[PDB]
Amino acid sequence: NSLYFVFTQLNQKTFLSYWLLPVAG
Amino acid sequence: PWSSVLLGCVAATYLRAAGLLCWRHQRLALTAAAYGMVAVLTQSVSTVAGLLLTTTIVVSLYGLFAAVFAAAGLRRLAAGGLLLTAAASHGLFDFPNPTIYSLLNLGFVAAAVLQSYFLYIAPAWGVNVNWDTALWGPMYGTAFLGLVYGLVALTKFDWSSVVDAVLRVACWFAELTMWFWDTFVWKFSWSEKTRRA
Amino acid sequence: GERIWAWRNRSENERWFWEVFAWDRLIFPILVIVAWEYLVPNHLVWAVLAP
Amino acid sequence: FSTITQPDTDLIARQEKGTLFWDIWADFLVTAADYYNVNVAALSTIKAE
Amino acid sequence: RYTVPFMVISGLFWMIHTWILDPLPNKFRRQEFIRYRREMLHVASKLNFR
Repeated sequence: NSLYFVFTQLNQKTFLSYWLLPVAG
Repeated sequence: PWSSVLLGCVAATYLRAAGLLCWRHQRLALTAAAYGMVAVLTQSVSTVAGLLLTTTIVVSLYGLFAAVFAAAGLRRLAAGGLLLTAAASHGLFDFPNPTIYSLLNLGFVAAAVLQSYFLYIAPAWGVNVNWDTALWGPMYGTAFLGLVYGLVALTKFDWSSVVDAVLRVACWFAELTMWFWDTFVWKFSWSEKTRRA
Repeated sequence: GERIWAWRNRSENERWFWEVFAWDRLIFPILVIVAWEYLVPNHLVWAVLAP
Repeated sequence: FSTITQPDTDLIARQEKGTLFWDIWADFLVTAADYYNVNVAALSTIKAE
Repeated sequence: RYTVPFMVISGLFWMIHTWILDPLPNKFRRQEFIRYRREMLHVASKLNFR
């Protein structure tokens, strides 16, 4: 409603989401 | 009853027939008049119960349009009764005081049980069902939807219980995923950011 | 310095988009979701519930 | 930098036991206050401890 | 295969520095703690009662 259709950052809590990039590359 | 299992389904539709100034009752009466004419001549979406009713209407419309529009006459009588089933479901589509449609609902569920007896024991009693797909299908389908209507109506159900069950399943799988991650992949005390530095 | 000051007052939105939004809230979630769905098997748990 | 400049095992363990002692079981001030406290001189060897 | 060995090392050392050396249960643990003498011995140096 009053918010935008935008994502939320996933690095605010962990760095572990950065592991998917080199493995998928 | 072999080829008169279709007459049993016809009796079920006759039980469906057992169950004012607005347009909806006029539409139901027009559909009943269309059933009478077809029988003598051939011889909203925001609720789960509404989903079953709409489905019933659609299926049975395709059924009539595949059999009647396209003891041999029982194959046309049992498909003429599908328009009575569609009339009953369009009546229940506005289920408008509920006491008007309560008896229609009771007749609907009782004859759905009767069809779900007759057609279900039909293959084991001698007659075959797989032969004519476009004829034999929609009666089985409307009996199925009728039974799950007597399950989704009898107990209030609604989209709220569906969303609650989906959320419970996803929540349990979420706790399983968190336990699997913390036990095997990476400890959350290692992954997260330790504060108070 | 005058031109940098002028351009810094002009932009004021693109700098926040490029310093805060563009990776962390636009590109990185897309990349990790696409990467996860490319990696994990075609399973309901691994494709929906675990992500 | 943020990962390497984080509390180690000693600092993390002194953060939960320290919380448990001086932060969780220090709620006995309300107990000892409703029964009897003097505080202040409740240090040392007042023998009312 | 790459992540389990770290969990194995951490659990193997956790058995020797947390399970055996220093436990920490919840609930009623008054009669087991001589710590509370020192804990009430430093109360005036802790945050003003509230």
